[PDB]
Parts: sequence; C-alpha cells; structure tokens
Amino acid sequence: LHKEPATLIKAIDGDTVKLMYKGQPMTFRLLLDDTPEFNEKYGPEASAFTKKMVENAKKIEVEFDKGQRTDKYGRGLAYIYADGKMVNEALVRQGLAKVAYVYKGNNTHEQLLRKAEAQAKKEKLNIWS
Ligand SMILES: Cc1cn([C@H]2C[C@H](OP(=O)(O)O)[C@@H](COP(=O)(O)O)O2)c(=O)[nH]c1=O
Ligand SMILES: [Ca+2]
Repeated sequence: LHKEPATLIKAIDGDTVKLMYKGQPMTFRLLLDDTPEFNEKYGPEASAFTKKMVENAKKIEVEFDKGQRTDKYGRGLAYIYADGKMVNEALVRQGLAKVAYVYKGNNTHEQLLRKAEAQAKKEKLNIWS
C-alpha cells in the first residue's frame, strides 16, 4: 500500500474525519474500526482521541487498501496516519475501537489491529474494562 497526502478539514467522531484529499473535501471512515457512537459509552472519549490525534498532526496521510475506496454513503475507506502513526491502530490499542467490518480485499492491516486489540483487552482498557 501507499501513503498519500491529505490535510485535516474537521474532526467528526471516533472513526470518521473530514479531510481534503486530491484537493477535494471528503469524509473518511477508518477501515477496520468500530468506535462507539458519540451518544454511547466511550463515544465521547473515542471522538476526543481521534480529534486530538488529527488536530495535533503536522502531516496527515491516507492509505487506501486493495478493495473498495468508497462505501455506500460515499465515505472514503482508508487507513489514516497522523505524523506516521496509524489512527486506526491507535484507537484499537487504547480500547476505544473494536476491530470490525473486516471485508475481503480491505483487510491488509487486520492482523496488526487484532494484535492491538488483544493487548488492549489484556490491559482491560476502556471498552474492555
Ligand atoms: C467501515 C465500513 C463501513 N461500511 C458500511 C457498513 C455499515 O452499513 P450500515 O450503515 O448499513 O450499518 C456502515 C457502518 O459504518 P458506521 O460504523 O460508521 O455506522 O458502513 C462499509 O461498507 N465498509 C466499511 O469498510
Ligand atoms: Ca461507529
């Protein structure tokens, strides 16, 4: 896979963010994550964690996987990096997202994320407390 440039337009919630990609505004949904909705437990914390990660970054990048690049709602489906750190992985490692929505072709980082989930669960972090 390859990392491509983007810039932050606005944080939205734990697993969606609005970025400018190839000069166009797009909402991205983070591959392989399911954060709780803002109105659910750990929802606000997940939104806050992603917001801090993308707002503080000097450089955002998006990385598409091998499969579909947009979902049925027109959201971009990618791995998002903030100063080289993958937000998709970080949310899982901190117990603020579950690994979810693992569809064939878009699962390059599946094993990396499941290893993070196992550690978050062992630590009884957040969702796993
Ligand atoms: C993460 C992701 C979600 N989706 C679709 C499936 C779900 O459809 P439904 O809306 O019919 O439940 C929805 C979940 O996203 P959210 O967790 O943002 O609600 O987005 C994909 O199709 N591909 C994906 O990789
Ligand atoms: Ca969600």
